Amino acid sequence: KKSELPDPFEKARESKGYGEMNDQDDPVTMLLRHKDVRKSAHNYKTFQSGAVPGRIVIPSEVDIRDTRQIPFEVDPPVHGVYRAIVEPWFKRPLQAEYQEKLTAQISEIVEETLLKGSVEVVTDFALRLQSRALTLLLNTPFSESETWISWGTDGDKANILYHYIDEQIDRASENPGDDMYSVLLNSEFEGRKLTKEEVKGVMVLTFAGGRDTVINAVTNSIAYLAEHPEALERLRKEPEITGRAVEEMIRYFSPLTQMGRVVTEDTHVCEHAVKADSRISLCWASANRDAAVFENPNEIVLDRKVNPHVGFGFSHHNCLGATHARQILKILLQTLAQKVASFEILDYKENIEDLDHFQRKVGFHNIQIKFNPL
Ligand code: HEM
Ligand SMILES: COC[C@H]1O[C@@H](O)[C@H](O)[C@@H](O)[C@H]1O
Repeated sequence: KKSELPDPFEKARESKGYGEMNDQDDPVTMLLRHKDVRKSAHNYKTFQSGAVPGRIVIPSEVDIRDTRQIPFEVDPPVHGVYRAIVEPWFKRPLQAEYQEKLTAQISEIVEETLLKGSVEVVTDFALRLQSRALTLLLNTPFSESETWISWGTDGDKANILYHYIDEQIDRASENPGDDMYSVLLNSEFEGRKLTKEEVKGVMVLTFAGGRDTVINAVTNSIAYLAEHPEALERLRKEPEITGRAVEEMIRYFSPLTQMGRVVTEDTHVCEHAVKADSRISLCWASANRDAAVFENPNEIVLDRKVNPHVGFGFSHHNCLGATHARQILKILLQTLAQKVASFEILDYKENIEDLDHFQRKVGFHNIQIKFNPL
């Protein structure tokens, strides 16, 4: 029914192993099989991330930005050095105290929604929850979330973000405090301080990498719980399954469908030739439905123990935001289980990704849902 996300890649995954799409006259070969997505994600020499800024993104962003994202657009061994700088900052959501503040934010927004009765989840719920949670990760004042909410859910809009980041970098530059900007400006890369340009590459990536993905993860979870009262019930009675429930939702929703790489030399994948200087994609969504790897791949098995999903990527570039994202979803699932009796989906419109030969439901442009109290 309505919460379903179908697998548009099945026939091609099983028959050829790959697909094609056009994106700004820079054509893509999509890798669809779990085995191949892993081998290719691991093999950075042949399939590289350190390209012209914006080239590995799909759709390509070469025409809307010049700044290199870090560590996203850097290859090992330099990748490892930058990643070691920011990785302790990204593990902060594992702290008790960070989790209490996040529990209070999510709990407050769930109570407000139970009072309003019905709400438009994408904007009134998911975007608010994501913007506020992000203030904990950046360690900025709560109020900064109102600016981010205003941006909503593309050359001129892009520059709104880039210029905002520059202002923040300059402000922290003059008056160092404890926010992520100040921490990055004071960090060392091989015995010297990071430059503003490097900080900008971390921060643009931090804002852009976690916005849409989190908003869809949150929204798709609510949709799914709305149509599956038995799942809401298991989560209430068996809180111990919550962690595995979150991984299973990231596998099935795969909020980030694919990511590109640039092919450095002539080579083959599934007996198919790919020429140097072209792009492939690591199609995480398809790998996460591979019937050679997952039992019942097109359902949510709420307590799945064996779950080698690639929803957060694989090997070198595995998602730094995963710790933050996981805590958001763990807490959300428990807050709904302990406070909401059931839901009704009242009206919706689907967000379909145009991938040329493939049309992929990634979530909802909007969906109106009623929450009833327990
Ligand atoms: C459920 C939500 C999320 C999903 C599904 C997701 C998914 C992914 C995926 C698949 C990658 C691999 C990219 C690649 O191979 O090139 C990735 C990388 C990354 N994500 Fe996320 N992400 C999510 C949330 C976040 C959040 C909230 C942030 C930050 C606030 C974030 C920051 C990053 C960063 C910095 C990387 C690059 C890591 C590196 O290059 O070493 N993500 N993410
Ligand atoms: C790992 O994902 C990072 C990317 O997310 C994309 O959706 C952004 O738009 C890109 O600029 C880039 O940050």
